[PDB]
Amino acid sequence: SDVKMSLSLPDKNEQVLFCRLTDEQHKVYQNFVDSKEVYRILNGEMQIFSGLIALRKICNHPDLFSGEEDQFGYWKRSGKMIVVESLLKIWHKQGQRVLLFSQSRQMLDILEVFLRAQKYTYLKMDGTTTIASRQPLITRYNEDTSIFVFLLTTRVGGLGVNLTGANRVVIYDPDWNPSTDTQARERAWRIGQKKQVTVYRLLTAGTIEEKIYHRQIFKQFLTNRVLKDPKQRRFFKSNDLYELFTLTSPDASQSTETSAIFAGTPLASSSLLAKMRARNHL
Amino acid sequence: MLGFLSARQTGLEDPLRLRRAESTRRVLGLELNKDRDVERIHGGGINTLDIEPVEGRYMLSGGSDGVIVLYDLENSSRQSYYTCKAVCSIGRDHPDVHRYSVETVQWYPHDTGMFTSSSFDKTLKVWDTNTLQTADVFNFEETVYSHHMSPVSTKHCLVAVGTRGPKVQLCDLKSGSCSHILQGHRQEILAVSWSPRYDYILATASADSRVKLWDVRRASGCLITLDQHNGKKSQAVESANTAHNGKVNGLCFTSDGLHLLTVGTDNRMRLWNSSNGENTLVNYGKVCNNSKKGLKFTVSCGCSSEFVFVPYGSTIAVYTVYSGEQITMLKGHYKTVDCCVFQSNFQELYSGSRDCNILAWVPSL
Repeated sequence: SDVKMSLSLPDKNEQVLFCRLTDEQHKVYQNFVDSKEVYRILNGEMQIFSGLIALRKICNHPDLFSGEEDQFGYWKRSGKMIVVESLLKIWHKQGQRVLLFSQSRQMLDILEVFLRAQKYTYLKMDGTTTIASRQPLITRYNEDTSIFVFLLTTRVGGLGVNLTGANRVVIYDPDWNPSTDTQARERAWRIGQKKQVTVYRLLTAGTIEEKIYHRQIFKQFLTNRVLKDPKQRRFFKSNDLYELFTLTSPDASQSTETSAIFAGTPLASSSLLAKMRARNHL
Repeated sequence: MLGFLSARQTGLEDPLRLRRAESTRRVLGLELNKDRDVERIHGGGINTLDIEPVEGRYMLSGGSDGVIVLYDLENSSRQSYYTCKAVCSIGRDHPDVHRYSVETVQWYPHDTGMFTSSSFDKTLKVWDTNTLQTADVFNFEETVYSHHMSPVSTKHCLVAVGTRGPKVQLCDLKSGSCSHILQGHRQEILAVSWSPRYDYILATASADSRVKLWDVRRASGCLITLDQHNGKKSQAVESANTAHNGKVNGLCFTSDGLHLLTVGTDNRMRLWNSSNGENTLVNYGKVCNNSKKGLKFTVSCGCSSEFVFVPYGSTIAVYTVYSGEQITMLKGHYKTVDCCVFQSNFQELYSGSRDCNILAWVPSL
């Protein structure tokens, strides 16, 4: 903000798409949130962490949790993959270049198989690639235009690997850390970025992913309150933010939970005493 | 005295000569003035006294009964006999009065409008003298033995607080941060004293027989650990480098801040080079203290030779700092003397004691 006038910065826009669950995916999610496993989680007899991983897998794609046109990872069975279909098609018709981010490497491979089912040229870099060959791939993506979509997880590579030739970026699934998603969006939009970059975060409304995004915003708010300004308008509820084993998918009659929450948008011993009493009345 | 007056009048001697010599003579002639009294207000023993640094008119006093008394030390009556009346008092009915013994009380340096006081109720309260109300309270996890504000720092307004914890708490009265801790002691810190010379030098004495000098700016521990022997008994520093052979319950920088006086429950007082912590090997004889808490003792200021007034049982032992020669013992109390404070303007002493009295010692003639 203060140093902006010294260096240039292209404008950045960002949207949070709320992707409805497919009916089979919705049934699987509801069966899991009604199955005895989440009941044992609520009893504390089992680790809640496995249930979290399971629901994140469900919202990514049922084939992860469950395990022609019926092969592994068919994109028609998860709504987020429907939106990725639409966005990838439109962006390819626009001639832009895409970064495809996802925290899960298994769903990253599912997305690869999906891209192969389509005719999009692409390049993948993840943790399985050798580090000594990471720099070439990035360069080959950045120098030409004959590669369309580059596949990442949010946490691979050195911090801020130079992916500049990309124009659009989609974060397939939110993470618990706000910083990894902020780094994901920052990686495309760095110094020396030629064109306006936009980030699309893919969420499933009423699911675990919406609560992951809510936690991400809450942590970001905490960091901002500590680091830039304490006075801050309060957004959240203690019980709603922490309870994250329910399913209330919107029917479009009522607005989504995020929009409902974001509905509005030497000292002379007298200065010393004045400051002490000021701080104490608060 | 007539030779001194003539030498001042004729310019043979600097007037500094007459000031320092006559002040020294008055201190040597210091004696219990029954021609002056301090109004008895404490129901318990006085643990601490503090005369304000500017104008030296008002004095604070904190008792074991948890009350604070604010006295006027000026003879506002026209008689030669007067009682130092109690101007104000945090009594048993004040809503902010300390629940337990007030162990230390200190005027805010640079101005008389604020003073801070610490107690065994695990609080350091900051009081506005004018309203006589607390402006801030610093709660600590364990009982406070001593607090001290730097008499010299125009920049920082930290209060060094020594409690039973092994850590020294630094509380910033400028916007409130009581998180900073100086770690390196192993037992209760019984005394803390900022150097009058350096804004950021703090000497802390603890029941682990060690005195450490810290540079509170520094992030790497104590500058120096006082050593009785200076290297004759040298060991990898894990248990050696003790300032005393018992608990060190009292600290006092000399007037210029170039030396440090520490008194410990080994019945010794030692004088240390405050720059390199080297023992000066001043003898002082045997200085009887068996105090289980901090022992507040003072030095003289603005005399030809510096003096130290140390509580010696029920008496106040007066010694020459740089030679160790015991000048005298001021004997007027009935129980152990806990604190003495020096009025440098007139070479007067005030001593509190467990007999719930504050005795003024004035120079005779």
